[PDB]
Amino acid sequence: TLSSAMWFSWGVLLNSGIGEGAPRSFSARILGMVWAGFAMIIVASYTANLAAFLVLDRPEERITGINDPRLRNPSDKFIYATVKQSSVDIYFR
Amino acid sequence: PRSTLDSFMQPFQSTLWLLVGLSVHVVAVMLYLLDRFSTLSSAMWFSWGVLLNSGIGEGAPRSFSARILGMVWAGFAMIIVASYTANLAAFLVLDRPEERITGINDPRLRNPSDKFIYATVKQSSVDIYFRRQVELSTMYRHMEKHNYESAAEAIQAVRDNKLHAFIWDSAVLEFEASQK
Amino acid sequence: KIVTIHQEPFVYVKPTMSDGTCKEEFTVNGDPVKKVICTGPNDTSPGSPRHTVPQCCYGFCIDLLIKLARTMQFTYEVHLVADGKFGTQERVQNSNKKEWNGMMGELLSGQADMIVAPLTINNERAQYIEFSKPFKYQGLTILVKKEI
Amino acid sequence: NGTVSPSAFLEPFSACVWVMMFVMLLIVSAVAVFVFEIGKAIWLLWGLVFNNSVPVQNPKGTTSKIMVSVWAFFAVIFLASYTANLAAFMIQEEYVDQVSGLSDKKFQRPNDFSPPFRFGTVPNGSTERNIRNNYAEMHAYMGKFNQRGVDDALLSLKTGKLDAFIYDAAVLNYMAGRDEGCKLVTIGSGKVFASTGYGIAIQKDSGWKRQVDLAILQLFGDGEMEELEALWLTGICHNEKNEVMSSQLDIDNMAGVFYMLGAAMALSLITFISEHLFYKS
Amino acid sequence: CDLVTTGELFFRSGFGIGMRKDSPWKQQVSLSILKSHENGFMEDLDKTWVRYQECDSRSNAPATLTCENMAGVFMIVAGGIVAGIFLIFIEIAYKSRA
Ligand SMILES: *[C@@H]1O[C@H](CO)[C@@H](O[C@@H]2O[C@H](CO)[C@@H](O)[C@H](O)[C@H]2NC(C)=O)[C@H](O)[C@H]1NC(C)=O
Repeated sequence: TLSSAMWFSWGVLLNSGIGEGAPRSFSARILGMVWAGFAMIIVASYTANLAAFLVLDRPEERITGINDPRLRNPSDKFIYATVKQSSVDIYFR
Repeated sequence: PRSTLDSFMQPFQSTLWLLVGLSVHVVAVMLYLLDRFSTLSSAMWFSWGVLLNSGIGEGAPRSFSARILGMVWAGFAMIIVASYTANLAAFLVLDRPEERITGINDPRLRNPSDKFIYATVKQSSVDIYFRRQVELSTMYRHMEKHNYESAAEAIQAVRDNKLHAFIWDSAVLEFEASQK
Repeated sequence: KIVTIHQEPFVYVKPTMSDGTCKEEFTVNGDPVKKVICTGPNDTSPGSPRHTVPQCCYGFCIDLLIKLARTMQFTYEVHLVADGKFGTQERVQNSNKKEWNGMMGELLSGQADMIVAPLTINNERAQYIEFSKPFKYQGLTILVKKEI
Repeated sequence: NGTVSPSAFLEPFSACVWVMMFVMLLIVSAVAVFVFEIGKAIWLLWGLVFNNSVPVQNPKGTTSKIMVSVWAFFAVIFLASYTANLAAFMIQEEYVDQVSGLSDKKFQRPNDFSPPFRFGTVPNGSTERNIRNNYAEMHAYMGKFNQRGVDDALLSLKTGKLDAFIYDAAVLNYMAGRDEGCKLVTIGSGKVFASTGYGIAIQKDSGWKRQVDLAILQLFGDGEMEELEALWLTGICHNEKNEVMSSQLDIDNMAGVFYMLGAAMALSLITFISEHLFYKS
Repeated sequence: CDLVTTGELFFRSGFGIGMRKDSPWKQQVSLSILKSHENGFMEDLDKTWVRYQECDSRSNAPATLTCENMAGVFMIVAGGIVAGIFLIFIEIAYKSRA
């Protein structure tokens, strides 16, 4: 229960069932109890992490359409245009 | 709000439960069959706790192919756990649909219906803004009816659901709903 | 006489294989693709030799033409516009009398009977050219690179 | 409710990753005898494949059990993989049930399915007057489902007295906008049979045609039509890019995955009597 | 796949056969084009051209996964297994001569 201990908590965080034995001291067994609790907390941590790993994609692509403020005030930043001599342009004239 | 709790019931349908339990004992009987063809009650014990994943821990299936049967079984158990997970995803994110009230351009307000009732104070400076314009002319035409004397009364009225909506100046109302 | 312009969704312009020959290919739906010869220059650049060869063409609009054919049976020849554009109004560099260029132009001048094209339907052209019911419904849009 | 998520979205979280799970799993099986100096490996790392099940004792090998720690990190990581799979259930709603097409099959043969299916339109439908040319049997069978008035028809759909309804895209769009709650929508993106439109026809053989033509032409000239739909066609509902959601965790499809389980157990019976037959010689 | 349609849709518009001034051909043509839209001829035209979808839809996607991550994790796993053979022999010697 010396090296086998660190064995026990290491595998505990692994939750893989090494399974040698347990802490004898009741209060200390409560220490490891809270420990394994925090391990579950680390698992859940990986869960919420995964939530970040999936939902909530990046921000807007702009291009909201003809009312886009972007297009409303031309900037050297973005360039939006059409065909030379476009019926489209004829609508724009 | 209409979203909360429902506990062990929420994250499934009764039929699914019938599948889990009934088919669970079924595949258990299949395991016992794999035992007696070529650990009897202890088997159904083993798969039952397997779906429980609680570590009953008596023993294991001897037949290698059958042990693969239970292998896929426990796999489907993990699948049931994940099932509870996605279930929980439904139990949290993706709330109900829109509350309408998108503002003065709400199509709802654009075409008055006996359905929703939105109005303001009788003789309201608000109304004074609504008086001379081309656009609301329909609206102002529709809004004489249910207008009230004191906005507080309106608060009471929608608060009794006798109103769909009320028109006033914002800050006051921010204070109001901020209160209730 | 029918005229058009190379346009991605509809007109497809490739040379003949040897001469006047268009490689016969099927569809993903297995259809025996109908195609026909088409005349227009391969230049697209301004200020370059305008000499014209019939290359091959196929496409949506082309199909619609054939539909006219089995509907109204008559001979037809198909060509593109002198330029690489549709058209706009304008005047001469001097004296400014109202003029036109483009498919509209060859039409008003009379260089062709028919314009087959994703034709914008405006107010102005109808003050000159006749219209049909629409054979498609399109509208304006904008395009940009997808998000990395 | 839905939607069409038969537990294989987890495979979208993995796909060939599973193949790697088999192969590399066998690699670990080789690691058992490797760090040792059979099926024990299977029940062991496959034990890691999820929460422990097989009671089988861990290998006493120190370095061996260290490898067990390797497949342990692999395991918890995999549980995470399924976490993000459930995430794939969070978003990713097809929101597609009966949507097929005007000429499509599911509506082609009414008697085909088991539960009675019914759809149709109002009499004298211009749209319907096309539908007769669309297919004859359609008008024939839908004759019994004809209905008088649009509103009570809608109320019969919400109530369920009818499955779906046939009409022009007009009231589909506008009516689609206005409802107490947001529920109904047309099938698909708005793919419309009989491409057509509203206009104003007049006394035939006039000249006023070209005039009014140029007129509403100019109406798109100012683009005032924008203002026009703005005062009318503007919807509250839809914006179907959002996939909405469901609840109750009601899955017949995932139960289908359970059927994949049971059927796999049948395969286990096959190979079971097979290996039983291998016991002769 | 590189590009995406704009957000809204505006300037309601359409396509019809270009023909000059006044010639009887107008009526015949358009009448015929209704004579198509009456049936799936046009939709058939999609099937001939528009229908074929070379890439997925506009999306932005909910999600999807391919073997990249799992390649890294499983990578540290297997390289750790070989590491377990190396250190396995090492500690095997240590305890053997201990
Ligand atoms: C659709 O049109 C038909 C006729 O084309 C209408 O049929 C009439 O219906 C009324 C009452 O339903 C009868 O009194 C007449 O005798 C019918 N006439 C014929 C010629 O059938 C029918 O009513 C129309 N649809 C609706 C909803 O009114």
